[PDB]
Amino acid sequence: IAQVQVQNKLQLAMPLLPQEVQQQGVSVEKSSSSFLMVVGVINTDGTMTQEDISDYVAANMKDAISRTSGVGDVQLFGSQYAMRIWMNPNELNKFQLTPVDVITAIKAQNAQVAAGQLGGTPPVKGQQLNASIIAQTRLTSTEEFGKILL
Amino acid sequence: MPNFFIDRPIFAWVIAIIIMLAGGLAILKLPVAQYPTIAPPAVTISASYPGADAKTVQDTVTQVIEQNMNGIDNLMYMSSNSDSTGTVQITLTFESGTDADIAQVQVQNKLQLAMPLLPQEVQQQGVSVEKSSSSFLMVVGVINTDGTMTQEDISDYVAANMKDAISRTSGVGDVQLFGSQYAMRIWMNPNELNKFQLTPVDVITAIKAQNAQVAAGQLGGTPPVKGQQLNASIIAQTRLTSTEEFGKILLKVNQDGSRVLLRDVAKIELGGENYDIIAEFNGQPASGLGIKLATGANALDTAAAIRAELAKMEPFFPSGLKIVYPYDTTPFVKISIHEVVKTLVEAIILVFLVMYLFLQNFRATLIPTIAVPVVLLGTFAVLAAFGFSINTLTMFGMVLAIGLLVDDAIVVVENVERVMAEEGLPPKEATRKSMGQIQGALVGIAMVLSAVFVPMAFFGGSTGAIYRQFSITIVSAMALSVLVALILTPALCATMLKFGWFNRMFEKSTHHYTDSVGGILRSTGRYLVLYLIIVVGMAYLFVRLPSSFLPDEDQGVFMTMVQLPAGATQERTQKVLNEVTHYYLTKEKNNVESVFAVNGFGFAGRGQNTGIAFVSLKDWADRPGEENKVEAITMRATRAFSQIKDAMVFAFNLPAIVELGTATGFDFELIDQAGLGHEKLTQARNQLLAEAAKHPDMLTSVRPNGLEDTPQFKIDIDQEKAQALGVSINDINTTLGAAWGGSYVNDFIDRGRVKKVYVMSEAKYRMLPDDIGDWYVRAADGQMVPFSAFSSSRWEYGSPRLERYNGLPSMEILGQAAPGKSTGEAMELMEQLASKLPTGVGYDWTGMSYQERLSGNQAPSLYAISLIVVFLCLAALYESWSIPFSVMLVVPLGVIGALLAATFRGLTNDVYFQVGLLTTIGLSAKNAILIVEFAKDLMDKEGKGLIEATLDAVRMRLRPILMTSLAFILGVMPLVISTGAGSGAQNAVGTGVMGGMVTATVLAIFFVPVFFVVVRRRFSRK
Amino acid sequence: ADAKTVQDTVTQVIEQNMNGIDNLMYMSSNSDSTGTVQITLTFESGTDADIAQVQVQNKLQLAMPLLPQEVQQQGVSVEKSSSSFLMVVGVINTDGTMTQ
Amino acid sequence: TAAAIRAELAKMEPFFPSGLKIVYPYDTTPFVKISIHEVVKTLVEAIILV
Amino acid sequence: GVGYDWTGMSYQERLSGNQAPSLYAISLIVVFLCLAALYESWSIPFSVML
Repeated sequence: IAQVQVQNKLQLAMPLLPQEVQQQGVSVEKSSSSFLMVVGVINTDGTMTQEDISDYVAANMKDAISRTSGVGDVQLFGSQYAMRIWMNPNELNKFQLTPVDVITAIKAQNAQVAAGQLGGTPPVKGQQLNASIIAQTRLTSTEEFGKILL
Repeated sequence: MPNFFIDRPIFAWVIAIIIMLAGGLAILKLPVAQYPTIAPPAVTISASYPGADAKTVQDTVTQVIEQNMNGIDNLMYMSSNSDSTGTVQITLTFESGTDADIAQVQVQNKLQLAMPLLPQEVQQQGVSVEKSSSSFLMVVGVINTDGTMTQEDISDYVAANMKDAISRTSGVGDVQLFGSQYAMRIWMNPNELNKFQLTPVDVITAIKAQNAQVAAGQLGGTPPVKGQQLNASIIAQTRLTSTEEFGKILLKVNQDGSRVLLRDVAKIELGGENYDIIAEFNGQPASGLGIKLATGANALDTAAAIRAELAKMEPFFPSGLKIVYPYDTTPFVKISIHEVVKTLVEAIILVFLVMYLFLQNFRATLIPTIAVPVVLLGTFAVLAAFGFSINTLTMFGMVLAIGLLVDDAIVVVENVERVMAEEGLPPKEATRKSMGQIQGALVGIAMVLSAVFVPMAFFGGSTGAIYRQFSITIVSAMALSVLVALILTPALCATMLKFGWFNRMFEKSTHHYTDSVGGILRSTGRYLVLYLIIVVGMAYLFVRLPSSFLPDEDQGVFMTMVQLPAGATQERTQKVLNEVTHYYLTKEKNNVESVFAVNGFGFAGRGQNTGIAFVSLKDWADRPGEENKVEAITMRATRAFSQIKDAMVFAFNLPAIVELGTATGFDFELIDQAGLGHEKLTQARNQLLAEAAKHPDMLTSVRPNGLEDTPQFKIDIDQEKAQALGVSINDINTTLGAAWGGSYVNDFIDRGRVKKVYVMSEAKYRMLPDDIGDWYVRAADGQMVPFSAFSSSRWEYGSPRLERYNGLPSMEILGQAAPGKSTGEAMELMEQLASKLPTGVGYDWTGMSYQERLSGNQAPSLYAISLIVVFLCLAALYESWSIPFSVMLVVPLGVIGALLAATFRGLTNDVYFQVGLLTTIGLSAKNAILIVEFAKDLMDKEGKGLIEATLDAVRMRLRPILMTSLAFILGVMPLVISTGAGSGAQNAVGTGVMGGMVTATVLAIFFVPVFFVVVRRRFSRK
Repeated sequence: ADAKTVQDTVTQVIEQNMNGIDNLMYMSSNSDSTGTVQITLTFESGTDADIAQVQVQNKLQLAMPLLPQEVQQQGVSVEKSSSSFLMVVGVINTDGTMTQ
Repeated sequence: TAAAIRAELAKMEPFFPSGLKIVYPYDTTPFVKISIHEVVKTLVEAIILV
Repeated sequence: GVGYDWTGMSYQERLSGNQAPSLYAISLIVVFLCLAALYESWSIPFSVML
């Protein structure tokens, strides 16, 4: 219940926190402050990095334990991956370009759009043939982000 | 206690009175519903992204809402659908006992905080978190009978006058609706609108200004100055309330004062929100309203109560609109509760008619009739004392126990006339002496029967709950009996006691029979060798008999399963529903009440593709033939339908507990577990599937419970091209969406209700790919560009339904046992088959085959502990690690016969038969308690002989057995075993008992005396 | 929002969902000319106010999305309400060094 | 709980990459097990000393 | 068309009153039964009750 009440009140503020903060994900937990245990993940093969494991572990093992009943909190000792657009300000300048530009770019070239379908839900006369119209797809590799048209 | 109670008498009654009062008083505080709450509790999150498609909905909504379901307590597993109508559904099934009222909070609260990461368009529609529990108290259906209202209009009336009316009605725990609510439709046209150089954006972002509503201020109000006379509230802009006000929307004006109204590019009019589910009731426009229970309410009370509120409002409907009931889970409960309560009334007369035909009174036989209805009314209070409800399960939980309730009554009042006759005292003084032979052995059948019952009520979950439903009812009745037979029946029959031809006509058969025992006991271990051949039969009778949950039953309705091929259309499916409608009406007009046909719903998925036919029948009365019932009509229809083209049309009868673990089948989940793709995961599944049909000796019907990949049309906006032209990705993407997907603009107030406004291209200019070019967007400079300038278009293979088990893309494949083998075997092969699949693919077990796993083999382990409590309990009743071993060997004598309903009918090993299998081991041991008690009573007290007592025990016993056994094999005889309708379990409840209660007696009489001697002569040595 | 265009547009929508909730005894709301809604659900004596609060928030949620944007991005609080103040600690300042 | 984390991970292991081990740096569970299994070990052996 | 109902204090008050001639009833019935019980007579209550 306490968790509930904390959260009803939080929820009233929610509309006031900067978009940037919501965007992250305001969390609300009911846990002990003590670590109950620490789960270590190594690479013997030397076949991966740390940079690689933080990510493996996150995309692959963190959600499970996170949803395990009784685990009121999980800390990841590291981080998951993200697409990283490590800007350079010279270049950005060379070609008359702010970071603003890069974002507004990354925004429209990296999207998922709903484009209805063919046998239109409320149809005509009488038609066979019905399939989804599929438009833009979110890029999925350093490779395509790289090809963004600036 | 009874001897220092026989006297009190007056007292008792009181007690009685009370018990009987409290019991009756509870019969009122009691809930009634077909079945009681037995599915693990679970919450579905549902969401919509208008005109989406799987991949989108899945990568844009579902994975979000999952990487968030965390910090929530008691999650068993979570499942997820992301189809291609733009709908996500996520269900989290919870641990068995978790309060569901707080499971839902925690979910929907950890959701509340993922929201901001959801697409602006989903956050509108609103994501829903309710309790998944499709146990439906009934589904009305408002139809109009004179083509004057449509699907959508009828929807509107229902949503505007009756929905709330019902929603606030004495019980109704949830009121869901079978249609829309009359959303404001505005159906653009590229042409009507290219001739102006307008996109849908100009339409969109211009409904938002015209149909808004802004704040203003008060006059005096907030801090004024001086003295002021007036304060009032300023009313600014406020929302349009008609299709006319929407027609007049200045979308633009060219140089000459041009009247470019919304009217002119589009087309306004009231219509549905959604438009791709078609409800029809016997060929007519339908739009019903489904309703759930209440939690602690009455299925009959509110059932009746709903019809009242409908009755009240029926003078209001204009153009003749009937209010039909193609599903009510009430007449089924009622003439199943009117039955059962008959079994009581009757099995009572059975103990009047027997008893009389044995003692021949009208004072002693009346005691039992007055004694039992007291034990019953009274258990109804202990039920209600544990929350329990009167329900199909708890109901039979007593009927299956009337045998044990009666036999206590008879046994007491019998052993008084086998004292006050056999050289005996008056009334009072006889009962007093008899409550010394039974006294101990009753408060000893009690503990014994507390075992072989309680160790039930302790099983897994989903099913384990159904069991408890019996246990608590029985063990409640059973123990409430012993209690009532130590206090009331002694003090009753000691204050009321002193057909014809009989007597000696029996008294020469007690002598004939007892000489089958003694005089034939010369060899001794003569018959024990036959008994090993009854055990060694039973142990073969088990393994053969098939397993089951709950005898599938005729309930008032059943369903047809239309399923058109890949790209098929709602229209194309209607015809296929039209045939079904016809066949069911025209060619079965004397069983079929109505077919409620809904196209757009279905089994494995939703879609323009499939539908489902809900068919309700005539009153089982008017369905007289045995083939006029359901198992037969489906027999027909099912096959009667495999005479249609591409349109797999099935038809099956619902399982008894509608919202529960169906087949004895398995539920298998193939999960991902590396960056393996859809495509990869498919190949993997397609292997397993293939590799599984190779073993029909072990699995039959391995199958995907999911849609297969279908084709799709990939519009593909060339960026550079658009950059070069004056046209922005934003205006592009909308316009495709807008036209084709439809979009939800703002709201407006039709008739004092808030109702949505949708905006979307007319059906004409949005059907075939060749239309894609129809549409233009205005670039930077102000010139319409056709999509072909900045698109390509290139047919490809997608997936209309994407699946996920516990946060990883799954693929649910469900298959059946095997004609011969056991579910546990099917599962276990299915696992070896899983085990040789391309690395990075895993399997998990869900649904039924999830409980089946966790719990599973337990029945032969809990009873391992009943038996140990029974022996340990029993031994103390006597005084030996030996004498009780004589009472237990009775067990099989009930099994066999009961187990011999593999023959005397064609049936299966199920919940019912098993509870019956307990009531039968119940009388059987309780008889062996009394017999072995006498053989120890007069052998201990009157000093009697090694085998003198054994003769004189069964001597004084043979009739008490015979009295009750005949009451029962006739009390269990009626519609119970050989029934018409509203039945099924009826046959199951009894057939177990009936024969098997035969062998429990007509075989335990020659046998248990033998049992008392095969111990003692072995225990004590020489 | 002005009462008629307040209630019915928000009040209805919430009110409309407040069905199911165990031991509901009597609901009663009122729109406002300021645009302010107060639905009150008072449950049977006995009744676990905390578990009562919880359902009144488990239903309210199904109403939420159907509510205006401004109404949403603002309030909507469900709280274990009473009616009568117990106390009124007032506060004045001696020596007109302070104001209303 | 730590039964179930250790149980979850279990069903997770089969599908890792090449040289990926779960190691156990820190954990309060075992002591608490070893702890009571010593107080109860005493419970026995001291009935052995009666 | 216009109906009514009590609320707050009223609804509580009303309820109190309607209950009473269902309260006195049971209470009596309980006493009566309690005498017959541990005073042995199906007749002395009949007379105490008077």
